[PDB]
Amino acid sequence: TTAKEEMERFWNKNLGSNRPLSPHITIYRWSLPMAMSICHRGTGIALSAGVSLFGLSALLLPGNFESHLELVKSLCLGPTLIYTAKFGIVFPLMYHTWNGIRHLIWDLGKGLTIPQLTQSGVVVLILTVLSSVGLAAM
Amino acid sequence: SSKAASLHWTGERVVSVLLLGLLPAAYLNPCSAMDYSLAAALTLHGHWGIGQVVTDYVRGDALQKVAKAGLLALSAFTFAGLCYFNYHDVGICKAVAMLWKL
Amino acid sequence: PRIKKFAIYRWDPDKTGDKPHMQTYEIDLNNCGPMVLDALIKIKNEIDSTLTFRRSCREGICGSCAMNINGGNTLACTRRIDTNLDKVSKIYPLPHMYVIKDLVPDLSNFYAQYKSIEPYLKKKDESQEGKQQYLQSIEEREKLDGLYECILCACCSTSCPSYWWNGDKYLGPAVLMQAYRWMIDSRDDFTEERLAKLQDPFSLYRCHTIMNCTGTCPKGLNPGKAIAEIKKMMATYKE
Amino acid sequence: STQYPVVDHEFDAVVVGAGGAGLRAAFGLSEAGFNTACVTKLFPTRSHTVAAQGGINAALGNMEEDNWRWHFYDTVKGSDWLGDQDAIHYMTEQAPASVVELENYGMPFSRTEDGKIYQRAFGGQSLKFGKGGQAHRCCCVADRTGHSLLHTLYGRSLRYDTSYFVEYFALDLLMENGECRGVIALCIEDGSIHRIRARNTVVATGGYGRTYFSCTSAHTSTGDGTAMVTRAGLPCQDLEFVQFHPTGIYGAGCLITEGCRGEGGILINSQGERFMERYAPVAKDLASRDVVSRSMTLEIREGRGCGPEKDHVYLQLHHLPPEQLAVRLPGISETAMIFAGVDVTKEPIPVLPTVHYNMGGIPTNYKGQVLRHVNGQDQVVPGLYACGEAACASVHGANRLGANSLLDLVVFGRACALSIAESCRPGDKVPSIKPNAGEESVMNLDKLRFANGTIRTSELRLSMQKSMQSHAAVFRVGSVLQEGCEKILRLYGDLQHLKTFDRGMVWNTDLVETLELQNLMLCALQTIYGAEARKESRGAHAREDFKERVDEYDYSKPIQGQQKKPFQEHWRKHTLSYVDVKTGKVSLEYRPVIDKTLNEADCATVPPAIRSY
Ligand SMILES: Cc1cc2nc3c(=O)[nH]c(=O)nc-3n(C[C@H](O)[C@H](O)[C@H](O)COP(=O)(O)OP(=O)(O)OC[C@H]3O[C@@H](n4cnc5c(N)ncnc54)[C@H](O)[C@@H]3O)c2cc1C
Ligand code: HEM
Ligand SMILES: CC(C)(C)c1ccc(CNC(=O)c2ccccc2C(F)(F)F)cc1
Ligand code: SF4
Ligand code: F3S
Ligand code: FES
Repeated sequence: TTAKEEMERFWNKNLGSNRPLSPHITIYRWSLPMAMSICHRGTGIALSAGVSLFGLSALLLPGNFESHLELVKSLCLGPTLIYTAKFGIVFPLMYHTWNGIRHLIWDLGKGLTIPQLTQSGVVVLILTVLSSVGLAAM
Repeated sequence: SSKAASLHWTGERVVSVLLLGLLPAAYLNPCSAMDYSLAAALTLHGHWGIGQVVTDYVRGDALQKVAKAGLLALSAFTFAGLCYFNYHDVGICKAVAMLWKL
Repeated sequence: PRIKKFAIYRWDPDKTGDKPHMQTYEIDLNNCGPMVLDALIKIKNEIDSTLTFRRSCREGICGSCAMNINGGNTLACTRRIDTNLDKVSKIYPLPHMYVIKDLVPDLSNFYAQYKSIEPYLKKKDESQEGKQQYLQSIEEREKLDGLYECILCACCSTSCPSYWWNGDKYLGPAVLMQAYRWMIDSRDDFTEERLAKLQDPFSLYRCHTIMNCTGTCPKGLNPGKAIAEIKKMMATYKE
Repeated sequence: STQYPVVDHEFDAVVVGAGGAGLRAAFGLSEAGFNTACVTKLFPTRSHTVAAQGGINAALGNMEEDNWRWHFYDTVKGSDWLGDQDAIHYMTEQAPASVVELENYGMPFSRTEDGKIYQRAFGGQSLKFGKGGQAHRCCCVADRTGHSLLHTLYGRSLRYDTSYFVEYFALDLLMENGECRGVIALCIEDGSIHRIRARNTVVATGGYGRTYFSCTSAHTSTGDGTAMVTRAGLPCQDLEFVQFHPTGIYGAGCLITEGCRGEGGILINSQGERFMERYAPVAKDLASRDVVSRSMTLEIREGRGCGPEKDHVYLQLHHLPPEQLAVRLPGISETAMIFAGVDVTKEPIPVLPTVHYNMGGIPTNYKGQVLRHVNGQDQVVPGLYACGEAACASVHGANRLGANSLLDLVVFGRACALSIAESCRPGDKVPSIKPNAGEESVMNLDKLRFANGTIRTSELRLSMQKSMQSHAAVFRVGSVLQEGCEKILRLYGDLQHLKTFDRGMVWNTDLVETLELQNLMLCALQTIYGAEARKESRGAHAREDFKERVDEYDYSKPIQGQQKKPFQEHWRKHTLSYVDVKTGKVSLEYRPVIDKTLNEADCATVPPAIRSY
């Protein structure tokens, strides 16, 4: 019985069984690391979703960017509501950016102790809020 | 030993650092050159990005290949749509700048 | 007296129309050892003699009693019970594993992956073996500290979401750390083809540095750290 | 019946056990090209050798220069001349080769300035046959040498077509007209039953430390192999001889290694005195286990204990360099904390003599073959072997020397294989089996599964254990032992009165821990009776009512014109216990220790002598 064959037997046996699956997401402790990678996915997905709509409407929609801004302008825009929208743009951009840097440090092999994760993880949140609030008022 | 999966990894990191380097270099130096490479880096990175999510959650052969393609269309469309916008409109750099003044 | 409540996952394959449910137990902690296993044992022997679970060393050095106690994968013989009584210690089996019965999950796949990496010394010329001791400097030996101790408790690999969603094709930390352990063992001669075995989307590269693995390990080991180390070998090794 | 399907398998060999002895035997067979099965109730790694910490002895001459014959001498002295000297020669010679083999397997030994295996001092070892001072031959993987040993082997094991029946609990031997045809076993998972039949069988199940209330041993150390032999009507040997390891946490029982003492650790009693120097001057507590634990356990009897009830002794480490504690003793450093809440770098540990090793077992050649005793002579049970803590070649005799049992495993596991290889060939006629073979073990199974009596398995076990704790402690006397005996005998009667609750087929631990209890009684029975009949202080067996060491000659005196004692009048002989299953009645004979070596010119039969370190 080889490693492959064992693996094969496992699945045949278990799929055609009436064994339950142990729970996972429902029972597992919520960690800052967990949350902080989930977000990094979520943020990723939202940005590409964002970039796509932008490049796609360039080919599909009528007019030009100027016309679409002049359209926006004429929506009795609140200066707070503009900030909101503008913060909403740049909040996940900055989170993902800062955290992305943390990911890239890790890939350099650096800072993978449960101390260092809570430290850096916390810094990312701080850098996020600051650069986000910063940019959203530039 | 074709280093085919490991080269893919390295490339991912490589573009990610480019895209880190582009965001601020674009702010400092808005120009056609930058607007395209921004387009290049964005789309590619996000393509390989989503790539992963898909290869993480999309199970079975038929389905994965299918999504993988439908992804590629999106990515291709996206690169084009951006290049287009750079060429026949304001361009990303300036588009943001205007959008910001608002 | 001092009652503490234990809320524990249950399942019997020999009781048709049963399905995964929890059951509570109550334990005078004055008459019970500090560790969670002590409890599970004490309830087995005194209260319910159905409860089924794995154990041996009671010393946290064998990996038999690995399970999810209060949302974190550890050894029940090492986690001391929460003396605070307002809280109710919840116990489940290890996550996303096919449960054979109660807290007894099926590891055969886990082990089989361990098989699939060839955990043993490999040499190009094995003609002079079993006669002279192979030399290894203390510095070369030190590289294994932090790797060689892996119990195979499997708490880590079964806390990795990538391994939840991809148990079939992704190897998971437990195993990869060991693959690494052999890579940097100076004595070993097959460091490259060891690295060659991981050239596919899943084997190694379903790691996305979630770092849950190192978090929960019962022995303070750092697989994630070792995965990273692997990836660096993977990109910079030549042939 | 017919509630159970029986599934017959065919094989060239079955090795019951996956602990270093099991592993080593198992694949050494396969390596020799034998279609070999391996039945283990636990996943191999989970076995006990994992738990081991100290090291594995072998005169490589890595620290100093060394001779294995000095190892032999130390071992056979240690045995207190109940240890059979042919098997001790074989081992101590082989130990170099066997260890080197484990290093070329991959085991990550700690290293030296020279980059060879780091050996270290351990209780009872010397140079120039006792003259040349302390010796340093305990090869080790820092502090986790059993762990490494096991996983190295387990790892290696995978490189062959050995067929591992994981989580399969062997029930009984497949004996037929004095000949073993393999094993019948429970398959813990689905509950079905499997007749694994084979030309040879190897029994490598380890100890029965769970006969006691306090032991370093694991929950799975149930003397299962020993018990199976017993129910074949076959003798077990010297089972009364039980090693009380001096150290081991006061509460839980977790062992703290003798490597602590071998790395310069010291034992202190309540008045601060370095108390082990008062007992033995030259050892100063690096002495034999029997002697050291005696010193400890006797110093609490006085009333001079070190705790909230004054019932344990202190094991000191803090005077050793912090860096030393990290490199040489990290494993114990950590469990000292976890179980006692004790830092090792600036606090001493609380320790207590507690059950640890069973140098008793199934009787054997130095070639691993199991022995019966017919016509007051030795006779080889065909097609049945044993190795490690399960067997008794009595390479240890009356007292295990530290860091030899991991060697025991590797050496004799290996031998069992070699010994089958040389005697028969793969493919040779795998002997037949009567269709109803081993039904009685299935009925035993069924009985225990639906068993509806008045006592719970757990409660009976508890009683057996506390009984053996009171009456078969370090010191024991006829009065106590007599009581103890009929006490264990009545609990064997209470096997009718046992409630089993769980009734499933899948993973019924209630029934298997119950089975484990049948096995543990049989073992306990033979342990205590054997002890009560033995009237001397040899090794670990110390009678207060017969504190004299009883040989054929008074070896204190020079011999010569001495009148030798007749075989049935002295105690330098192996206790051979049987028990009639039904009555739970112990009968027992004796058989002589072997003093001749395998070659007098290479290794000298060390004659008996005075006992003290
Ligand atoms: C805490 C501790 C520390 C120790 N340290 C040292 C040391 O430093 N040096 C040294 O030389 N010695 C040491 N020893 C002694 C040594 O560990 C044991 O003698 C040795 O582990 C025994 O090995 P074994 O393979 O014979 O049995 P074990 O290693 O106990 O393994 C027994 C095997 O048999 C199987 N088995 C049991 N019952 C059944 C059944 N019914 N059916 C099928 N399979 C079954 C088990 O699953 C297991 O695989 C130590 C012992 C202890 C307890
Ligand atoms: C400086 C800017 C950025 C950096 C440094 C960066 C870095 C990274 C890194 C390192 C990863 C991989 C995480 C891992 O190791 O598993 C990643 C994933 C991703 N990024 Fe970015 N990123 C940046 C900007 C963006 C932008 C602008 C988008 C989209 C428009 C985006 C979309 C994604 C997506 C979709 C993923 C995949 C998510 C995942 O697999 O978890 N990123 N990014
Ligand atoms: C609560 C909710 C948002 C639904 C949730 C919880 C937990 C998860 C588990 N995490 C993930 O699925 C995940 C998250 C980030 C990166 C990679 C992965 C991987 F694909 F590899 F697993 C995913 C999603
Ligand atoms: S790594 Fe830590 S956790 Fe993963 S198995 Fe080995 S020990 Fe258990
Ligand atoms: S928990 Fe999982 S994804 Fe990677 S680093 Fe850790 S293995
Ligand atoms: S039972 Fe051995 S690890 Fe807890």
